Amino acid sequence: DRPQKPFDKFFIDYIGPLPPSQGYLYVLVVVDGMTGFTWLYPTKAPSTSATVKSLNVLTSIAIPKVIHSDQGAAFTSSTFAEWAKERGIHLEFSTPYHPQSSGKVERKNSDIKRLLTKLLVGRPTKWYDLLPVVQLALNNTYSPVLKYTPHQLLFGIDSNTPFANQDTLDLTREEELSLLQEIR
Amino acid sequence: DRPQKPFDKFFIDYIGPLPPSQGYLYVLVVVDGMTGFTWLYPTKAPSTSATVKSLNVLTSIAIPKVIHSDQGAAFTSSTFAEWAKERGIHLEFSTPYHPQSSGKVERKNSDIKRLLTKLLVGRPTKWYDLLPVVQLALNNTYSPVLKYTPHQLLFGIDSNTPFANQDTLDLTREEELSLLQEIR
Amino acid sequence: LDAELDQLLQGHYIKGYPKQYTYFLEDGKVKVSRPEGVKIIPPQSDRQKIVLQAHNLAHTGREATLLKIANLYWWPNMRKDVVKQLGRCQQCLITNASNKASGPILRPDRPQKPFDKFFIDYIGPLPPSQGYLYVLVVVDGMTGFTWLYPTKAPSTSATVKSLNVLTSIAIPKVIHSDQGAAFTSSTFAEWAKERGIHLEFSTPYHPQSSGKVERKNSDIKRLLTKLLVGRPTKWYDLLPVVQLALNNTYSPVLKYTPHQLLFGIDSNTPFANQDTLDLTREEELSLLQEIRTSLYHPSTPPASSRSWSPVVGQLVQERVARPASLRPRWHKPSTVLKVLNPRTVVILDHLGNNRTVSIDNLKPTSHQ
Amino acid sequence: LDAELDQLLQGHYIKGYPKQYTYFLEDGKVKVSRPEGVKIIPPQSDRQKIVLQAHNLAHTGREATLLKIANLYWWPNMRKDVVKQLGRCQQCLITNASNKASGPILRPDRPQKPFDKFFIDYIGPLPPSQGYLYVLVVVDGMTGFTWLYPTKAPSTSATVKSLNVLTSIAIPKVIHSDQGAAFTSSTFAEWAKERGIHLEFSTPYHPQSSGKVERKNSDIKRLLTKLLVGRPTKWYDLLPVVQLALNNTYSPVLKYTPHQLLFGIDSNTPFANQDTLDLTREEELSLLQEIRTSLYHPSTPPASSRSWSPVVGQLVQERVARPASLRPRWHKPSTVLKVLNPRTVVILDHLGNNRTVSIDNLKPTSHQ
DNA sequence: ATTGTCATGGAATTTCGCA
DNA sequence: TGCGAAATTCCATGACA
DNA sequence: ATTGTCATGGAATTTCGCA
DNA sequence: TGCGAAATTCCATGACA
Ligand SMILES: CN(C)S(=O)(=O)c1cc(O)c(O)c2c1CN(Cc1ccc(F)c(Cl)c1)C2=O
Ligand SMILES: CN(C)S(=O)(=O)c1cc(O)c(O)c2c1CN(Cc1ccc(F)c(Cl)c1)C2=O
Ligand SMILES: [Mg+2]
Ligand SMILES: [Mg+2]
Ligand SMILES: [Mg+2]
Ligand SMILES: [Mg+2]
Ligand SMILES: [Mg+2]
Ligand SMILES: [Mg+2]
Ligand SMILES: [Zn+2]
Ligand SMILES: [Zn+2]
Repeated sequence: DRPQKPFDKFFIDYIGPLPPSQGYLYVLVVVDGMTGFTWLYPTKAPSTSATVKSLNVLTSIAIPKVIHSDQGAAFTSSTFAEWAKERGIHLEFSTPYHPQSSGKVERKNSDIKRLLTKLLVGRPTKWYDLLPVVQLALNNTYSPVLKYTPHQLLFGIDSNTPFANQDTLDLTREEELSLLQEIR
Repeated sequence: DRPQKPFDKFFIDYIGPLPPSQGYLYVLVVVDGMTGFTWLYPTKAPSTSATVKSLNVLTSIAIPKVIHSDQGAAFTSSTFAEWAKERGIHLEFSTPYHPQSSGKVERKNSDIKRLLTKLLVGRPTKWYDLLPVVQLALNNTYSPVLKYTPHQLLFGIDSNTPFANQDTLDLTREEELSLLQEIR
Repeated sequence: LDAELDQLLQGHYIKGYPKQYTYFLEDGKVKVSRPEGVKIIPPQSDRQKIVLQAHNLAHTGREATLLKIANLYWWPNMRKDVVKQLGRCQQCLITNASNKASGPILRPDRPQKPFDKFFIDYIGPLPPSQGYLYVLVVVDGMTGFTWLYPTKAPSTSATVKSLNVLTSIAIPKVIHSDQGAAFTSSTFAEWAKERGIHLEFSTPYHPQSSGKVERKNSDIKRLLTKLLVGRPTKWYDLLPVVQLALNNTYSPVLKYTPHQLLFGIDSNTPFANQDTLDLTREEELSLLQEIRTSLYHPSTPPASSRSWSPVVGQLVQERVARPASLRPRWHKPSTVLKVLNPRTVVILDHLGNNRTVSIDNLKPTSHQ
Repeated sequence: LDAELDQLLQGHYIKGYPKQYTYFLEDGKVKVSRPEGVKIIPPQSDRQKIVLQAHNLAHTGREATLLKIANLYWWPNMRKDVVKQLGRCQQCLITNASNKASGPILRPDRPQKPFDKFFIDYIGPLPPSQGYLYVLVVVDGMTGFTWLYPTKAPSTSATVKSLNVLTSIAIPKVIHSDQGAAFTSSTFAEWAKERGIHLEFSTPYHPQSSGKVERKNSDIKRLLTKLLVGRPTKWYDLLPVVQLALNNTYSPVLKYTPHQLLFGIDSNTPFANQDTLDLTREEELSLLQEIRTSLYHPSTPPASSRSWSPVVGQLVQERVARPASLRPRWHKPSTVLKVLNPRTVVILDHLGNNRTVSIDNLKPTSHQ
């Protein structure tokens, strides 16, 4: 059986609703299974249409053999199925209520949620502008299990943005204060 | 003493007033002494200004060493003298009342007057348009004395308009009738 | 299809399939273990579709198309199938560039006499000068002698007016021009027929054909520019000056000026040559006739290493004259009816017309 | 002047005047009987004026000027005096064309890694498509991998927006661009400094310097044109298609596609290569590192037989960028301060500024 | 049914002046 | 009957919208 | 302070299949 | 151990406003 490779499988999911930012409410999260490389796309809704529009950008750079997702409405529509079929992409669903991916992907998704939460407090409305820096951060984060970052596994070179300060990701006393205040 | 050449001497004179034709009243006549080649220029007046304007066209094709003329006002002005001086052209005047040129030139001028007179009767107003054909006729007329036309002596080749019918130049019974009628 | 591939699996030799390789079945497909790896051998009836899919990804040429196919497939003589499809892709045929140069230029003979052939053309629009915007340039072919006329437009009417003035001196056998609107009108055709002048037109969009006058246009503009340095561009009054200056300028290769070639003696201009001062006019004219016949004439240069020359029956494509943005630069293929000379051809064009066309505006259709 | 010519008439030898010829007086002028005829020898103090009058008739070069003078005059080493005046005629220096070709092009090394160097440029204006008129084209130097962005204008603001999207993936060390307004603004300079990106600019008016991306612009337009044949030019929706198609097209000389050079493995696109199916990712990445270092690199071609290469201190003239009608094509002479490489120089320009300039936009000033 | 051209200035080559 | 320098010829380069 | 590039399809050259 | 044909490599040509 053949070793795992980039583009074998993309894991997709929505995060949100988030506070409005340049009119956007959600983030479509795409994580390559083998490398852990993350791509993020702002959408106004978790619809099939927003997903197709966002994945059309990604799939004009690289096409996965398989897309894995939960049974969200956007992903189980006959339109989304037609879209995947047109591109020779197999669709793969976790069973309802039992979301499952891989350790690496789960950990990566956890990182994404935590990094997002941390950077939105103080500026819950400015995340649109921060999405690039977030992805670079995620994609230049060292993998304990594999000896390499997603960038290194995807491109086979070091990056020009090493993120040397592997960070807290934890909310400080101040940030918990204003995060418990923002939900008042 | 050196043989005579084209551009050695141009003989110039005015003919007119003639009946108006496209606003023009006179013809400045230029005849090269050696070849007998004729150039004609329509003017609105026998002034220095019209002469300079007409000779500026000719002298942008070829410049004579000497211009010969009678003592017409246009030719004896200090302006016309300045013009000639600027172009290194010597001016030459016949003594008043005694016009003299050369046999060839005199004969050529006679031909010009006669050809003009003949072609204007019937159409005294259409001569402007005929000036080209007149010059070609004159310049492709065989010279009894020299064995060649002005065209041949000027360019050293036969022309594409030989004028085979060396013509009457005399006014017919009809033309004398309407020429004596036009001055009524 | 299946017949061929069936005989193959049971180990019988089919021409084109080398016997030394092991052809097997797997996952429902005929396969072969080749040096570069295992490839699928599709049935013959499938191959055109495959070639077409691979080609259509980015409308690639021979190698780039083959390289895609070879990733998954092997069959005999794949490039022959690729080329067959290349030769039928309309979109490729009319959009791709040529990679063959035109054959070496002709150097037509200098017209034998002054007034044998005029070359005429317009320069402009130029900065307005006394309300004038253009120059009619008339160049005598044999001599290089040139006449300049300022005009308001590059019209038939202004051409006729200027030439009525010029032909006061002499009538030329032939007037050569490009296909500018001024020169191709029926009014200009009549004007010339009235005078016994033959009109000769350049192939379309090929100014080199009017090269005699185009080259003079360069000298005219170059001298005008020099005379106008640091002054406003009041060029109208310099035309007469430029005309005289150029008509009396030596060509270093000829050792004569155009004036000299026309008249055989300098007029009263600065630095007039005086070598024939002691000849009679007839002796002078006789030397002139000799000088005229022995001028340097250049010869056709070497072909470039990858030129093409047109052949009767060949498929060739004419360049699109003014192609719109994102539109092909070439017309659909057409056939060479007649080879007028190695640089000029009649083709049966993209509609149904005969067109006489420069080889510089043609490419040979690729892939036969 | 008179001294020299006096000694001559009384038969004493002056250097430069061959002794075997008979120098006499006539009509108040010193003369000489030379093979081609009798010529006037003007006094030294008259010669500059003569050369200048002859030159100024039509602003002729060496031979055509000499030929005029030689009609009337002889003196020693006339061409040296002609050339001296040629070298001082401002009007000639700035209007005449060069007759020396630039030295052979450099082939700079392929950037060692993806993201070392981006080349960016605008294509357009194109026919309006969804209100868009331009494409930002971003080409990775090492790989050839290309990103396309539709924009409404070739603005800094649209560049920044597109690059914020692109640099989500990775930040390049260097971005190379031409001097388009979009790229030379202080807003774009800040945008790049904020990110640790070095901006590298082409010499002015020299698109060959952005050749990596210019060449991709060709492929982009060529594919768009093909896909739009017989349809209206709705190009907006084809950008993604063209991007993917080109990024997965083989370069025949390399035997790789840009996608392969960036990722070392094909994604799920048609005819995906499968040779490394049994390698681990690390083995694959290791082969990729090898593949990257051994790509074909072309070399500097032969100089043409009459090229020039710039030397510190040389007088050279910069081409006028957008010369008005009837205006010189060249600036006044300037001096080469520094030879950056054989094709690139710093000059002390026509005002008083340092300018870094391509040799293709320079001619060496004639006549020293 | 038509077709490149030729000024330019360094370099290559020839001729000139003298012996 | 040869030399050094000048004169002439060669000819690639580039521009004629 | 910077620098040409590379798809294309015939032709030239090398390799392959077989003996 | 050499042949004929196919496959691969060479590379001039031309277009990137
Ligand atoms: C630009 N066009 C409209 S055109 O059809 O090509 C056209 C039409 C005309 O009437 C012209 O006089 C000229 C042109 C182009 N051109 C400049 C040019 C370019 C390359 C060369 F080799 C030569 Cl020789 C001359 C002309 O002088
Ligand atoms: C026409 N100008 C305004 S420009 O200053 O010269 C300019 C400015 C830009 O920003 C460009 O992208 C381009 C250009 C010219 N051009 C076409 C071209 C021509 C010849 C070549 F060798 C190459 Cl490589 C490309 C460009 O693509
Ligand atoms: Mg979900
Ligand atoms: Mg009088
Ligand atoms: Mg024209
Ligand atoms: Mg023209
Ligand atoms: Mg640009
Ligand atoms: Mg460009
Ligand atoms: Zn195609
Ligand atoms: Zn000058």
